[PDB]
Amino acid sequence: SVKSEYAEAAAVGQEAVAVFNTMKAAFQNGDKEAVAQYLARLASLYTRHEELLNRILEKARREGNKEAVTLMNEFTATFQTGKSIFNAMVAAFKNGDDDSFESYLQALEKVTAKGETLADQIAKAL
Repeated sequence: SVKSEYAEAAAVGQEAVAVFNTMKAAFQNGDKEAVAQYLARLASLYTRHEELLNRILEKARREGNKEAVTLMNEFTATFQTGKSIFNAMVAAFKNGDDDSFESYLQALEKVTAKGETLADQIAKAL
């Protein structure tokens, strides 16, 4: 089964949600020095999670588990959307563009919330 690997990856996703939430508070309360620290931490988490998730997908394929593959592909689509928005948010922050940063923040909050729910549905199904 992929349960061990799924839980390992889910803990990384849980950290990304918590870090995102604190980063939002820092940005909207004017602590931009702190925002940069949280963006760097999120870059690590997105990198770690991407690689673990792709390995779970590949393991579900090696195990011949159609149900698992389907669910992990669905999670991947939402996960990779977030990673792309995150990359654009980092670029906006580098350029001092608060308007773009806030738009990307709102988009990422909704994508991460949807992924969080999806991750719950996957945990119940494995």
